[PDB]
Amino acid sequence: VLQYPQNKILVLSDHPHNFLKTQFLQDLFHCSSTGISIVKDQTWENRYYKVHFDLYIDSCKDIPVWVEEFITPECEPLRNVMAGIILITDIRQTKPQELLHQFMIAAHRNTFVVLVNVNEEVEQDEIDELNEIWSNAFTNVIEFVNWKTVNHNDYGEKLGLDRIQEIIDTHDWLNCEVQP
Repeated sequence: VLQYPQNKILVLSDHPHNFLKTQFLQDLFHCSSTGISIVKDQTWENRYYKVHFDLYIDSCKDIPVWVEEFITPECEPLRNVMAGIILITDIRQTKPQELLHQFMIAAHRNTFVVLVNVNEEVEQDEIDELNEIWSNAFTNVIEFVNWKTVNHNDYGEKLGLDRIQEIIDTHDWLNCEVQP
C-alpha cells in the first residue's frame, strides 16, 4: 500500500570480487568501507540537486542463491525501497543475464539495475549486444557496463563509471526529498 522512500542503493558482488567492489565504492561513492555493511545518509549530489541515500553493501558465494532469497515475499519490502542495484562480477563466469528476467519481474518497476563486468577480456561489442537485449526490456533502467577504463564511445555516449554516475544522476528518486 504505502510506497516508502525509495533511497537504498545495493552494491553486491560474488565473493571473489569483494575487494574490487570495495575499490568501486571508493571510486563512485567516496566510501571507505571494510566489507558487508549499511552506510546511512550518504549524499548524492550533482549540479542540479542533492538527495540523501543509504548504501547497502552485500556479498554472496553464488549469485543465483542470493537472487532466490531476494525474490521471496519476505524481501518484498526491501525490494520496494531499492533506488538501484549494482552487481560487480565476472559476467562470463556468473552470467547474471540468465537470472535477469526473473529478477526484474520481482523488482520494483523504478529500480535501476547496473551489471558491472570486471572481466577484462570482454569487449564493448559483447556488452553492447547485452544492452540491446535488456536496456528496453522493462520499465527499469538496466545496463551492462565494463569497469577496468575508457569513459566514452565513438558516438559521444558515456561509458565506465562516468556512465554509472549518469544513470544515478538521471534516476527518479521516488518519494525522496530532493533539494536544489
